[PDB]
Amino acid sequence: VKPVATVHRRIPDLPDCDIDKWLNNFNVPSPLNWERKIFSNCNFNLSTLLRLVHTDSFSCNNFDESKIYGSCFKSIVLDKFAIPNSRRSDLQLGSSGFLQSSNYKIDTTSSSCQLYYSLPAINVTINNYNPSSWNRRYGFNNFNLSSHSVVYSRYCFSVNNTFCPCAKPSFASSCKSHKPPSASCPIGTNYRSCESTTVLDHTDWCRCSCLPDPITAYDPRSCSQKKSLVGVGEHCAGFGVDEEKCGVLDGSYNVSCLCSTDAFLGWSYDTCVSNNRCNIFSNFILNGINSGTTCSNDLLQPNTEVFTDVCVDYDLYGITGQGIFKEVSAVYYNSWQNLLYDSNGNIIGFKDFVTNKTYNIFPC
Ligand SMILES: *[C@@H]1O[C@H](CO)[C@@H](O)[C@H](O)[C@H]1NC(C)=O
Ligand SMILES: *[C@@H]1O[C@H](CO)[C@@H](O)[C@H](O)[C@H]1NC(C)=O
Ligand SMILES: *[C@@H]1O[C@H](CO)[C@@H](O)[C@H](O)[C@H]1NC(C)=O
Ligand SMILES: *[C@@H]1O[C@H](CO)[C@@H](O)[C@H](O)[C@H]1NC(C)=O
Repeated sequence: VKPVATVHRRIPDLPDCDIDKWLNNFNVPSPLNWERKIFSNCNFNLSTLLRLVHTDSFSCNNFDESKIYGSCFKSIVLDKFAIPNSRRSDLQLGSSGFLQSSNYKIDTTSSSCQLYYSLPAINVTINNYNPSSWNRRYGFNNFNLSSHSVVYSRYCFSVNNTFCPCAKPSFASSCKSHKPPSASCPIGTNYRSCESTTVLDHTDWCRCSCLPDPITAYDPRSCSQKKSLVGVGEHCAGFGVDEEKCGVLDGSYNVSCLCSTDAFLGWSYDTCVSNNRCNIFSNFILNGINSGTTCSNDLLQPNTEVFTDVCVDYDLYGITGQGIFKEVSAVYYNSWQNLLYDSNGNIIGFKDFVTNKTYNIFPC
Protein backbone atom coordinates (compact mmCIF):
# COMPACT_ATOMS: atom_id res chain seq x y z
CA VAL A 1 0.00 0.00 0.00
CA LYS A 2 1.23 3.48 -0.88
CA PRO A 3 2.00 5.34 2.37
CA VAL A 4 0.22 8.49 3.48
CA ALA A 5 2.21 11.63 2.70
CA THR A 6 4.41 13.04 5.46
CA VAL A 7 2.64 16.40 5.09
CA HIS A 8 -1.03 15.93 4.22
CA ARG A 9 -3.86 18.46 4.09
CA ARG A 10 -7.39 17.85 2.89
CA ILE A 11 -9.47 20.28 0.89
CA PRO A 12 -11.91 22.00 3.29
CA ASP A 13 -15.64 22.35 2.68
CA LEU A 14 -16.13 19.51 0.24
CA PRO A 15 -19.70 18.21 -0.11
CA ASP A 16 -20.77 14.94 1.45
CA CYS A 17 -20.66 12.00 -0.98
CA ASP A 18 -24.17 10.82 0.04
CA ILE A 19 -23.36 7.21 -0.82
CA ASP A 20 -26.19 6.04 1.45
CA LYS A 21 -28.75 8.09 -0.47
CA TRP A 22 -27.74 6.38 -3.69
CA LEU A 23 -27.78 2.86 -2.26
CA ASN A 24 -31.20 3.42 -0.65
CA ASN A 25 -32.84 4.73 -3.83
CA PHE A 26 -36.11 2.82 -4.08
CA ASN A 27 -35.69 2.34 -7.86
CA VAL A 28 -33.44 -0.71 -7.73
CA PRO A 29 -31.88 -2.20 -10.88
CA SER A 30 -31.54 -5.87 -11.69
CA PRO A 31 -28.08 -7.34 -12.29
CA LEU A 32 -28.92 -7.31 -16.02
CA ASN A 33 -28.85 -3.48 -16.00
CA TRP A 34 -26.46 -2.93 -13.06
CA GLU A 35 -26.02 0.73 -12.23
CA ARG A 36 -22.71 2.49 -11.54
CA LYS A 37 -21.96 5.74 -9.75
CA ILE A 38 -18.47 7.19 -9.28
CA PHE A 39 -17.83 9.15 -6.08
CA SER A 40 -15.01 11.69 -6.13
CA ASN A 41 -13.90 14.87 -4.41
CA CYS A 42 -16.20 14.45 -1.44
CA ASN A 43 -16.34 13.22 2.14
CA PHE A 44 -17.89 9.93 3.18
CA ASN A 45 -18.54 8.19 6.51
CA LEU A 46 -18.31 4.39 6.31
CA SER A 47 -19.61 3.89 9.85
CA THR A 48 -22.63 6.08 9.15
CA LEU A 49 -23.11 4.29 5.83
CA LEU A 50 -23.29 0.82 7.37
CA ARG A 51 -25.97 2.05 9.81
CA LEU A 52 -28.17 3.94 7.33
CA VAL A 53 -28.37 1.06 4.87
CA HIS A 54 -29.88 -2.01 6.56
CA THR A 55 -26.57 -3.85 6.21
CA ASP A 56 -26.44 -7.64 6.40
CA SER A 57 -22.76 -8.10 5.61
CA PHE A 58 -19.75 -6.17 4.40
CA SER A 59 -16.27 -7.41 3.58
CA CYS A 60 -13.30 -6.39 1.47
CA ASN A 61 -11.01 -8.19 -0.94
CA ASN A 62 -7.36 -7.21 -1.52
CA PHE A 63 -7.97 -4.58 1.16
CA ASP A 64 -8.22 -4.37 4.94
CA GLU A 65 -11.72 -3.10 5.76
CA SER A 66 -10.53 -1.40 8.97
CA LYS A 67 -8.08 0.76 6.97
CA ILE A 68 -10.92 2.60 5.18
CA TYR A 69 -11.77 4.67 8.26
CA GLY A 70 -9.90 7.95 7.99
CA SER A 71 -8.35 7.23 4.57
CA CYS A 72 -8.40 9.14 1.28
CA PHE A 73 -8.99 7.73 -2.20
CA LYS A 74 -8.86 9.05 -5.75
CA SER A 75 -12.38 7.70 -6.26
CA ILE A 76 -14.90 5.14 -5.02
CA VAL A 77 -16.83 3.38 -7.81
CA LEU A 78 -20.07 1.73 -6.66
CA ASP A 79 -22.01 -0.89 -8.61
CA LYS A 80 -25.39 -2.09 -7.37
CA PHE A 81 -28.33 -4.34 -8.20
CA ALA A 82 -31.10 -6.39 -6.55
CA ILE A 83 -30.31 -10.05 -5.88
CA PRO A 84 -32.68 -12.73 -7.22
CA ASN A 85 -33.03 -15.12 -4.26
CA SER A 86 -32.04 -18.18 -6.32
CA ARG A 87 -28.82 -16.45 -7.49
CA ARG A 88 -27.20 -15.37 -4.20
CA SER A 89 -24.33 -17.89 -4.35
CA ASP A 90 -23.45 -16.65 -7.86
CA LEU A 91 -21.95 -13.60 -6.12
CA GLN A 92 -19.09 -15.45 -4.45
CA LEU A 93 -15.82 -14.20 -5.82
CA GLY A 94 -14.70 -16.15 -8.87
CA SER A 95 -18.04 -17.93 -9.35
CA SER A 96 -18.93 -19.20 -12.82
CA GLY A 97 -22.69 -19.04 -12.18
CA PHE A 98 -25.21 -17.05 -14.18
CA LEU A 99 -24.90 -13.65 -12.50
CA GLN A 100 -21.18 -13.33 -13.18
CA SER A 101 -21.12 -15.29 -16.44
CA SER A 102 -23.72 -13.09 -18.04
CA ASN A 103 -24.71 -10.01 -16.00
CA TYR A 104 -21.99 -8.60 -13.70
CA LYS A 105 -18.47 -9.94 -13.17
CA ILE A 106 -16.89 -9.01 -9.82
CA ASP A 107 -13.33 -7.82 -10.40
CA THR A 108 -11.11 -9.90 -8.13
CA THR A 109 -7.80 -8.11 -8.88
CA SER A 110 -8.82 -4.64 -7.68
CA SER A 111 -9.24 -3.45 -4.10
CA SER A 112 -12.95 -3.87 -3.45
CA CYS A 113 -15.68 -4.39 -0.91
CA GLN A 114 -19.00 -6.17 -1.33
CA LEU A 115 -22.00 -4.84 0.57
CA TYR A 116 -25.10 -6.96 1.15
CA TYR A 117 -28.03 -4.83 2.29
CA SER A 118 -31.79 -4.53 1.93
CA LEU A 119 -34.64 -2.06 1.53
CA PRO A 120 -38.28 -2.36 2.62
CA ALA A 121 -40.10 -4.28 -0.09
CA ILE A 122 -43.23 -2.10 -0.10
CA ASN A 123 -41.17 0.91 -1.21
CA VAL A 124 -38.97 -0.88 -3.79
CA THR A 125 -39.76 -1.01 -7.51
CA ILE A 126 -37.40 -3.15 -9.57
CA ASN A 127 -36.07 -1.62 -12.78
CA ASN A 128 -35.56 -4.46 -15.26
CA TYR A 129 -33.95 -3.00 -18.39
CA ASN A 130 -32.43 -4.84 -21.36
CA PRO A 131 -29.03 -3.21 -22.00
CA SER A 132 -28.42 -4.79 -25.44
CA SER A 133 -28.77 -2.32 -28.32
CA TRP A 134 -29.07 -5.05 -30.94
CA ASN A 135 -31.87 -6.81 -29.00
CA ARG A 136 -33.68 -3.50 -28.81
CA ARG A 137 -33.07 -2.80 -32.51
CA TYR A 138 -34.97 -5.98 -33.47
CA GLY A 139 -37.99 -5.69 -31.19
CA PHE A 140 -37.16 -6.04 -27.44
CA ASN A 141 -39.04 -3.28 -25.61
CA ASN A 142 -39.78 -4.13 -21.95
CA PHE A 143 -40.30 -6.94 -19.49
CA ASN A 144 -43.83 -7.64 -18.23
CA LEU A 145 -43.15 -9.03 -14.75
CA SER A 146 -44.59 -9.21 -11.23
CA SER A 147 -43.53 -6.60 -8.69
CA HIS A 148 -40.14 -7.48 -7.12
CA SER A 149 -39.27 -9.90 -9.93
CA VAL A 150 -35.58 -9.44 -10.79
CA VAL A 151 -34.32 -10.39 -14.26
CA TYR A 152 -31.05 -12.16 -14.91
CA SER A 153 -29.52 -13.43 -18.12
CA ARG A 154 -28.29 -16.99 -18.31
CA TYR A 155 -26.54 -16.62 -21.68
CA CYS A 156 -25.45 -13.57 -23.65
CA PHE A 157 -24.92 -13.30 -27.38
CA SER A 158 -23.02 -10.71 -29.37
CA VAL A 159 -23.54 -9.80 -33.05
CA ASN A 160 -21.62 -7.59 -35.44
CA ASN A 161 -23.25 -4.52 -36.97
CA THR A 162 -24.44 -6.23 -40.16
CA PHE A 163 -26.61 -8.64 -38.13
CA CYS A 164 -30.24 -9.15 -39.14
CA PRO A 165 -32.24 -12.12 -37.75
CA CYS A 166 -34.88 -12.31 -40.56
CA ALA A 167 -34.86 -14.50 -43.65
CA LYS A 168 -34.90 -12.78 -47.03
CA PRO A 169 -38.45 -12.69 -48.45
CA SER A 170 -37.20 -13.68 -51.92
CA PHE A 171 -35.58 -16.75 -50.40
CA ALA A 172 -38.66 -17.68 -48.41
CA SER A 173 -41.10 -17.35 -51.31
CA SER A 174 -40.15 -20.71 -52.88
CA CYS A 175 -39.84 -22.77 -49.66
CA LYS A 176 -42.37 -25.61 -49.34
CA SER A 177 -40.99 -27.47 -46.31
CA HIS A 178 -40.07 -25.41 -43.24
CA LYS A 179 -40.60 -22.00 -44.80
CA PRO A 180 -38.89 -19.46 -42.51
CA PRO A 181 -40.56 -16.19 -41.55
CA SER A 182 -39.18 -13.27 -43.53
CA ALA A 183 -39.02 -9.49 -43.70
CA SER A 184 -36.80 -6.76 -45.04
CA CYS A 185 -33.61 -6.21 -43.20
CA PRO A 186 -32.17 -2.72 -42.62
CA ILE A 187 -29.93 -1.33 -45.35
CA GLY A 188 -26.37 -2.33 -44.57
CA THR A 189 -27.29 -5.65 -42.89
CA ASN A 190 -27.16 -9.19 -44.23
CA TYR A 191 -30.24 -11.37 -44.36
CA ARG A 192 -30.27 -14.48 -42.24
CA SER A 193 -28.21 -17.21 -43.89
CA CYS A 194 -30.56 -19.80 -45.42
CA GLU A 195 -30.32 -22.77 -47.78
CA SER A 196 -32.86 -24.72 -49.82
CA THR A 197 -32.19 -28.34 -50.65
CA THR A 198 -33.80 -31.49 -51.86
CA VAL A 199 -34.21 -34.38 -49.48
CA LEU A 200 -36.43 -37.45 -49.66
CA ASP A 201 -39.46 -36.06 -51.53
CA HIS A 202 -39.09 -32.61 -50.00
CA THR A 203 -38.32 -30.68 -53.19
CA ASP A 204 -37.78 -27.37 -51.36
CA TRP A 205 -36.53 -28.11 -47.85
CA CYS A 206 -35.48 -24.81 -46.25
CA ARG A 207 -33.07 -24.62 -43.30
CA CYS A 208 -31.61 -21.44 -41.91
CA SER A 209 -28.97 -20.59 -39.33
CA CYS A 210 -29.11 -20.91 -35.53
CA LEU A 211 -31.25 -24.07 -35.32
CA PRO A 212 -32.80 -25.16 -33.06
CA ASP A 213 -31.88 -21.89 -31.37
CA PRO A 214 -28.67 -20.00 -30.59
CA ILE A 215 -28.22 -21.58 -27.13
CA THR A 216 -28.67 -25.17 -28.37
CA ALA A 217 -27.53 -24.62 -31.98
CA TYR A 218 -26.27 -27.70 -33.82
CA ASP A 219 -23.57 -25.65 -35.59
CA PRO A 220 -22.50 -22.54 -33.64
CA ARG A 221 -20.02 -21.63 -36.37
CA SER A 222 -22.88 -20.87 -38.78
CA CYS A 223 -24.96 -18.97 -36.21
CA SER A 224 -24.18 -15.26 -36.29
CA GLN A 225 -25.15 -14.90 -32.63
CA LYS A 226 -21.95 -15.62 -30.70
CA LYS A 227 -21.69 -16.64 -27.06
CA SER A 228 -20.08 -13.97 -24.88
CA LEU A 229 -19.21 -13.96 -21.20
CA VAL A 230 -19.39 -10.53 -19.59
CA GLY A 231 -16.00 -9.09 -18.81
CA VAL A 232 -15.29 -6.77 -15.91
CA GLY A 233 -17.21 -3.52 -16.42
CA GLU A 234 -19.48 -4.90 -19.16
CA HIS A 235 -23.18 -5.57 -19.50
CA CYS A 236 -24.84 -8.54 -21.16
CA ALA A 237 -24.28 -8.27 -24.91
CA GLY A 238 -27.80 -9.55 -25.60
CA PHE A 239 -30.35 -12.28 -25.24
CA GLY A 240 -30.16 -14.88 -27.97
CA VAL A 241 -33.09 -14.64 -30.38
CA ASP A 242 -34.93 -17.58 -31.89
CA GLU A 243 -34.64 -16.49 -35.52
CA GLU A 244 -37.73 -18.60 -36.43
CA LYS A 245 -39.71 -15.95 -34.51
CA CYS A 246 -38.30 -12.94 -36.37
CA GLY A 247 -40.32 -11.79 -39.34
CA VAL A 248 -43.66 -13.15 -40.42
CA LEU A 249 -44.61 -16.09 -42.59
CA ASP A 250 -44.77 -14.81 -46.18
CA GLY A 251 -43.59 -11.38 -45.02
CA SER A 252 -42.45 -9.31 -47.98
CA TYR A 253 -40.17 -6.31 -48.27
CA ASN A 254 -42.97 -4.05 -46.96
CA VAL A 255 -42.60 -5.43 -43.40
CA SER A 256 -39.60 -4.43 -41.30
CA CYS A 257 -37.66 -7.21 -39.58
CA LEU A 258 -38.99 -7.58 -36.05
CA CYS A 259 -38.71 -10.29 -33.40
CA SER A 260 -41.66 -11.06 -31.14
CA THR A 261 -41.17 -10.74 -27.38
CA ASP A 262 -41.01 -14.50 -26.84
CA ALA A 263 -38.20 -14.83 -29.42
CA PHE A 264 -35.69 -13.54 -26.83
CA LEU A 265 -34.28 -16.53 -24.95
CA GLY A 266 -31.94 -17.54 -22.17
CA TRP A 267 -33.04 -15.33 -19.29
CA SER A 268 -35.12 -15.81 -16.18
CA TYR A 269 -36.07 -14.05 -12.97
CA ASP A 270 -36.76 -14.42 -9.26
CA THR A 271 -37.99 -12.30 -6.42
CA CYS A 272 -35.45 -10.41 -4.31
CA VAL A 273 -37.72 -10.44 -1.25
CA SER A 274 -37.06 -12.26 1.99
CA ASN A 275 -38.35 -11.16 5.40
CA ASN A 276 -40.41 -8.53 3.53
CA ARG A 277 -37.22 -6.76 2.36
CA CYS A 278 -35.55 -6.67 -1.05
CA ASN A 279 -31.98 -7.93 -0.89
CA ILE A 280 -29.43 -5.89 -2.79
CA PHE A 281 -25.77 -6.19 -3.72
CA SER A 282 -23.24 -3.40 -4.09
CA ASN A 283 -19.59 -3.54 -5.08
CA PHE A 284 -17.08 -0.88 -4.01
CA ILE A 285 -13.99 -0.27 -6.11
CA LEU A 286 -11.42 1.69 -4.06
CA ASN A 287 -9.11 3.57 -6.43
CA GLY A 288 -5.85 5.08 -5.27
CA ILE A 289 -5.66 4.49 -1.51
CA ASN A 290 -3.73 7.25 0.27
CA SER A 291 -4.23 9.79 -2.52
CA GLY A 292 -7.00 11.97 -3.84
CA THR A 293 -9.77 13.88 -2.14
CA THR A 294 -12.43 11.19 -1.58
CA CYS A 295 -11.81 10.99 2.13
CA SER A 296 -13.43 9.32 5.12
CA ASN A 297 -14.63 11.59 7.94
CA ASP A 298 -15.03 8.68 10.37
CA LEU A 299 -11.99 9.85 12.40
CA LEU A 300 -10.86 13.13 13.93
CA GLN A 301 -7.66 13.29 11.90
CA PRO A 302 -5.10 14.92 14.25
CA ASN A 303 -3.28 17.29 11.92
CA THR A 304 0.46 16.78 12.05
CA GLU A 305 3.24 19.36 11.86
CA VAL A 306 4.45 20.98 8.69
CA PHE A 307 7.98 19.62 8.90
CA THR A 308 10.27 22.40 7.68
CA ASP A 309 13.85 22.54 6.43
CA VAL A 310 13.86 18.96 5.15
CA CYS A 311 12.93 17.23 1.91
CA VAL A 312 9.44 15.86 2.46
CA ASP A 313 6.78 14.14 0.38
CA TYR A 314 3.49 16.00 0.57
CA ASP A 315 -0.15 15.69 -0.49
CA LEU A 316 -1.67 19.17 -0.38
CA TYR A 317 -5.33 19.76 -1.24
CA GLY A 318 -5.19 16.87 -3.70
CA ILE A 319 -1.78 17.74 -5.21
CA THR A 320 1.24 15.53 -4.51
CA GLY A 321 4.95 16.12 -4.69
CA GLN A 322 8.10 16.45 -2.65
CA GLY A 323 9.93 19.54 -1.45
CA ILE A 324 11.50 21.47 1.40
CA PHE A 325 9.05 23.64 3.35
CA LYS A 326 10.23 26.96 4.82
CA GLU A 327 7.78 29.06 6.80
CA VAL A 328 7.49 32.69 5.71
CA SER A 329 5.70 35.72 7.07
CA ALA A 330 2.43 36.46 5.26
CA VAL A 331 3.85 39.40 3.27
CA TYR A 332 5.98 37.04 1.17
CA TYR A 333 3.04 34.78 0.21
CA ASN A 334 2.14 36.29 -3.19
CA SER A 335 -1.42 34.99 -3.66
CA TRP A 336 -4.81 34.59 -1.97
CA GLN A 337 -5.22 30.84 -2.55
CA ASN A 338 -4.09 27.93 -0.37
CA LEU A 339 -1.53 26.92 -3.03
CA LEU A 340 1.02 29.02 -4.92
CA TYR A 341 2.28 28.21 -8.42
CA ASP A 342 5.25 29.29 -10.53
CA SER A 343 5.19 30.10 -14.26
CA ASN A 344 5.74 26.49 -15.36
CA GLY A 345 2.84 25.27 -13.17
CA ASN A 346 4.86 23.86 -10.25
CA ILE A 347 3.82 24.36 -6.63
CA ILE A 348 6.16 26.82 -4.89
CA GLY A 349 4.06 27.67 -1.83
CA PHE A 350 1.31 26.62 0.50
CA LYS A 351 -1.10 28.13 3.02
CA ASP A 352 -2.19 25.85 5.86
CA PHE A 353 -5.88 26.24 6.68
CA VAL A 354 -5.35 24.65 10.11
CA THR A 355 -2.84 27.27 11.30
CA ASN A 356 -3.10 30.01 8.63
CA LYS A 357 0.67 29.71 8.33
CA THR A 358 2.31 30.29 4.97
CA TYR A 359 5.26 28.40 3.53
CA ASN A 360 7.55 28.44 0.55
CA ILE A 361 8.18 25.08 -1.07
CA PHE A 362 11.55 24.45 -2.73
CA PRO A 363 12.68 21.36 -4.68
CA CYS A 364 14.83 18.76 -2.94
C1 LIG B 1 -43.22 3.27 1.94
O1 LIG B 1 -44.58 3.06 1.50
C2 LIG B 1 -45.56 3.23 2.54
C3 LIG B 1 -46.91 2.87 1.94
O2 LIG B 1 -46.89 2.91 0.52
C4 LIG B 1 -45.50 4.66 3.07
O3 LIG B 1 -46.43 4.81 4.14
C5 LIG B 1 -44.09 4.98 3.56
O4 LIG B 1 -44.00 6.34 3.97
C6 LIG B 1 -43.06 4.70 2.47
N1 LIG B 1 -41.72 4.94 2.97
C7 LIG B 1 -40.90 5.87 2.46
C8 LIG B 1 -39.55 5.97 3.10
O5 LIG B 1 -41.24 6.59 1.53
C1 LIG C 1 -48.40 -9.47 -18.71
O1 LIG C 1 -48.42 -10.74 -18.02
C2 LIG C 1 -49.71 -11.11 -17.48
C3 LIG C 1 -49.51 -12.42 -16.76
O2 LIG C 1 -48.74 -12.25 -15.57
C4 LIG C 1 -50.73 -11.20 -18.60
O3 LIG C 1 -52.01 -11.50 -18.07
C5 LIG C 1 -50.79 -9.88 -19.37
O4 LIG C 1 -51.67 -10.00 -20.48
C6 LIG C 1 -49.40 -9.49 -19.87
N1 LIG C 1 -49.44 -8.21 -20.55
C7 LIG C 1 -48.78 -7.95 -21.68
C8 LIG C 1 -48.94 -6.57 -22.24
O5 LIG C 1 -48.10 -8.81 -22.24
C1 LIG D 1 -20.46 -10.14 -39.62
O1 LIG D 1 -20.22 -11.57 -39.63
C2 LIG D 1 -20.60 -12.22 -40.86
C3 LIG D 1 -20.27 -13.69 -40.71
O2 LIG D 1 -21.05 -14.48 -41.59
C4 LIG D 1 -19.89 -11.59 -42.07
O3 LIG D 1 -20.42 -12.15 -43.27
C5 LIG D 1 -20.09 -10.08 -42.09
O4 LIG D 1 -19.34 -9.49 -43.15
C6 LIG D 1 -19.66 -9.49 -40.75
N1 LIG D 1 -19.82 -8.04 -40.76
C7 LIG D 1 -18.88 -7.20 -40.29
C8 LIG D 1 -19.20 -5.74 -40.39
O5 LIG D 1 -17.84 -7.61 -39.79
C1 LIG E 1 -18.90 10.70 10.73
O1 LIG E 1 -18.70 9.93 11.95
C2 LIG E 1 -18.13 10.71 13.01
C3 LIG E 1 -17.85 9.77 14.16
O2 LIG E 1 -19.05 9.34 14.78
C4 LIG E 1 -19.07 11.85 13.39
O3 LIG E 1 -18.47 12.65 14.40
C5 LIG E 1 -19.38 12.71 12.17
O4 LIG E 1 -20.39 13.67 12.49
C6 LIG E 1 -19.88 11.84 11.01
N1 LIG E 1 -20.08 12.66 9.82
C7 LIG E 1 -21.06 12.43 8.94
C8 LIG E 1 -21.13 13.37 7.78
O5 LIG E 1 -21.86 11.51 9.08
